[PDB]
Amino acid sequence: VECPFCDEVSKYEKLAKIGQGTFGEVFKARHRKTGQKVALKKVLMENEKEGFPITALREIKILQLLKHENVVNLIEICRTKASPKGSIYLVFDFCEHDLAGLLSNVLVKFTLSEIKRVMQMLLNGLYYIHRNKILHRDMKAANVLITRDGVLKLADFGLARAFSLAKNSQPNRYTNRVVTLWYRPPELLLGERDYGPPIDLWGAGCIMAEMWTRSPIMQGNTEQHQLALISQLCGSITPEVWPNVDNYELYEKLELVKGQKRKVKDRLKAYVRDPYALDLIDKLLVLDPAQRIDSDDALNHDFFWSDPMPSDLKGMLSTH
Amino acid sequence: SPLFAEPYKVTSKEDKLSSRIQSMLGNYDEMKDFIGDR
Amino acid sequence: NNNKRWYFTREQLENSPSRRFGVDPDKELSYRQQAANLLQDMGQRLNVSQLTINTAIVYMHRFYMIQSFTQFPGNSVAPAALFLAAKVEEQPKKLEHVIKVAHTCLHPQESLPDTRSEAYLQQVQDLVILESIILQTLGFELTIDHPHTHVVKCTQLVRASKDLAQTSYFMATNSLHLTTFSLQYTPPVVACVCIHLACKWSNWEIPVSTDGKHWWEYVDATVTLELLDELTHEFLQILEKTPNRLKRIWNWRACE
Amino acid sequence: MEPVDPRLEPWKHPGSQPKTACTNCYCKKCCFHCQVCFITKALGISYG
Ligand SMILES: [Y+3]
Ligand SMILES: [Y+3]
Ligand SMILES: [Y+3]
Ligand SMILES: [Y+3]
Ligand SMILES: [Y+3]
Ligand SMILES: [Y+3]
Ligand SMILES: [Y+3]
Ligand SMILES: [Y+3]
Ligand SMILES: [Zn+2]
Ligand SMILES: [Zn+2]
Repeated sequence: VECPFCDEVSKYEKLAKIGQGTFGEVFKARHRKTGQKVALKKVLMENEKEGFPITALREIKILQLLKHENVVNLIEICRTKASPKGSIYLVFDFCEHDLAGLLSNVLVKFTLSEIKRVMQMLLNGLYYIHRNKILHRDMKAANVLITRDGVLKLADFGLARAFSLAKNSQPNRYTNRVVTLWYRPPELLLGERDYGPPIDLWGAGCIMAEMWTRSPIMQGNTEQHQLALISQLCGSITPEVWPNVDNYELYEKLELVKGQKRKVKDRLKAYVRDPYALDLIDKLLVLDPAQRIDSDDALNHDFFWSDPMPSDLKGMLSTH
Repeated sequence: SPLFAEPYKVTSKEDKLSSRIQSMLGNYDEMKDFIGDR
Repeated sequence: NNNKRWYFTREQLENSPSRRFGVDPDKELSYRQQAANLLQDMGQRLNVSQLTINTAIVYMHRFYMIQSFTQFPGNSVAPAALFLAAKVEEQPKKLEHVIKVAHTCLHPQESLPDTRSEAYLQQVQDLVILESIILQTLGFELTIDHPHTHVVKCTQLVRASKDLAQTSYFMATNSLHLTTFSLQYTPPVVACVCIHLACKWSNWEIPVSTDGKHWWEYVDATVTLELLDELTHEFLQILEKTPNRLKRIWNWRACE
Repeated sequence: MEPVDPRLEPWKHPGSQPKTACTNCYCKKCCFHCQVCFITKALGISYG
């Protein structure tokens, strides 16, 4: 069975296992001939039902479209000769760290100037993916990569999809359950199915605050718990701040969480310090997605035009 | 002003290509309205 | 060549996998047309977009550039291709529903084996498998561009009539069914051929642009008149080779 | 056989199922009913 366009994974030598996932999940590797370091992600198929997971097909279809500096790059898709099963692997350019790990390590240090560039790179990635009608849908520290050279990359488009620029007609019915709990926007937690770019931007805000807090700022145990935390931080969700939020079937479930005052800047004050930084985190963590700032305008916020301007990430990456 | 004038009928022909496509599908003005739902 | 990977010249097509196992050039052309036929039919029954159908038709045309009709029958691949195309074009149909529709089209009299029979559960496997084989053979290149896109866009830019614009889109679909143009010319060019063709059937002449450029020069740069007439000729050749029935019922009656 | 706005995102596309059932007639009219009818009836191509 010829397969001129689907090279066998063997061409890659598994150098090590990335993180602690499944047996043969993510693998670091070297091209047996160029020595090229690449990351091997197996298309996990426990979703053995309807054939090749559509969710996978999307990731791949999307990865091959998005070709931008701040977007992880898909090299090729390899296979493993099958018999009693067959597997498929995605070959990515290997990336040294993830924002999750760097912030976890009590050792790594960031200068306001350095954060500013991490952010400016994140938002630039988003703006690109969003301008190509693509929603990430899985925003979180762990999926924000940084290379040895200090370049940011948005990763894991396994839950990503296209979206429609339909200011026009009929509302869109996109998949509601998406985005890890801790980085999920209110709209989704209320059942929203006609969301768009603003969901990634709410993650962008949860992340930005992490650069200073060094850990997820809202860690709910349940979806209602999450909503409670969000309320305690961004304020009670009411039609006052969220025009027409009443209509959400699930809203009638917030009844008891109704008195919080927006404490965003206050609670993050002790960590951020910088004013404009407190400002953009405040504008990204806006309850009504329609009033929430977008990638473009975030990229033109004073936080990106005021001393200290953005500097590379050599310092932070200080030999290790 | 528009970039293109409107298409105009050129039925004065000695065009083998047209004759051929005609003998295959039939007269366009006749069939034309059956093509599709609308 | 990555942009040229799935494009072949007349000679290259002159020798396909199928040919290798002794399948006459024409024999293959029919297997292709027939596959298109079943794909379109199953498509309308599953009621997926014509976009999905077009996509599957190409997956199928490219597929038979690597694999042979001898080892993979059209009636087996078609259902898998469509099932895939449906997921790619974001209008996914459940595996069962496709299986059923296929059974219906291929076995009109018989009845849908029990969703518990080995006969059924067996093809659910065969389909899922042919799927992964289809994916691997296309080298996971799922995004397809069809002439339709350029046909619509162009007919609008030349203030083409309503039905002329419709006839045009109609040919674009016939090019995917009746020919291998999707393996020889880029969509933009096909679209030009489709339009050129319709105007020939309807005596519509598209005047030169107020800037001097011909209409097609706004679709693709590589297109020329010579090209248009040549390809239109081949498309007619293909049409004239089908056992074209119309030529006989062409005039006598209508109906209710 | 029925033009669609290229600008439309894939999932926004309309089904391909013609608006009216396909008859058993083989006339100029029914021969252009839909794609399937044109291919099978007018041209005489079939997968069975
Ligand atoms: Y994930
Ligand atoms: Y109330
Ligand atoms: Y804006
Ligand atoms: Y007029
Ligand atoms: Y008409
Ligand atoms: Y019409
Ligand atoms: Y009409
Ligand atoms: Y010839
Ligand atoms: Zn009739
Ligand atoms: Zn019909």
